Amino acid sequence: KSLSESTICCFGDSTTWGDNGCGGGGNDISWTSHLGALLGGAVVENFGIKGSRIAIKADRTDSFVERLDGIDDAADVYVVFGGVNDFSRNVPLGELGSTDAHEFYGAVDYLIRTITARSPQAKLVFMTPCKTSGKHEKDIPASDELNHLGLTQAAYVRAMLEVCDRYSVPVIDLYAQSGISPFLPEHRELYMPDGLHYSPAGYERLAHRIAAGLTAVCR
Repeated sequence: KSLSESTICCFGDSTTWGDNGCGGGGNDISWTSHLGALLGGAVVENFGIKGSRIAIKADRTDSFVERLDGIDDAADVYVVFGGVNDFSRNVPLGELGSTDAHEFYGAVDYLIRTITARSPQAKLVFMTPCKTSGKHEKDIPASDELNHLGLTQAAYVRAMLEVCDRYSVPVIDLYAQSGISPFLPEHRELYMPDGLHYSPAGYERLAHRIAAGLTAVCR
């Protein structure tokens, strides 16, 4: 049950699938492709889907809530990394205690309960969604801008942290500490070409930060 002997299921959005900014790239450039070796030989599975919100919304059918039952249930560690699309595509926040999987609070609650039900011995770690400088041609706000509900990304991050706290879930706070900033021009150029996704070099750098984070909370 050490990390080097573990199978790690990475459940995420474009930033797990490996989008390089243009809808291209893919799993072979994602941080998931680097992580196993950084952890001494873990087997890493990529369950990232572009465009996916944590919460259900009527305009799509591929939310994390909807996808969960179809991902591997037999892994040793689950790493859940999402929420930037909930912010950018106006998922209602709700309140702590929600069980509506159309609200962000309720969707995070559903994921933790349901991962635990289907994978009762696995470790579960959430990673807060990374910042973005926005992609307005796709109507995606920057992290510090308001979405159409009048919320910033920080409200979604706080909600995730509060639900994780309820269930004592370890968190790697990539929102606050990924070490790659889309607000810095050199990091846009090298690591985050569209201010939201990652280049191959950006995903390699992110993999190192994620490895350190996982080692810090799992043994």
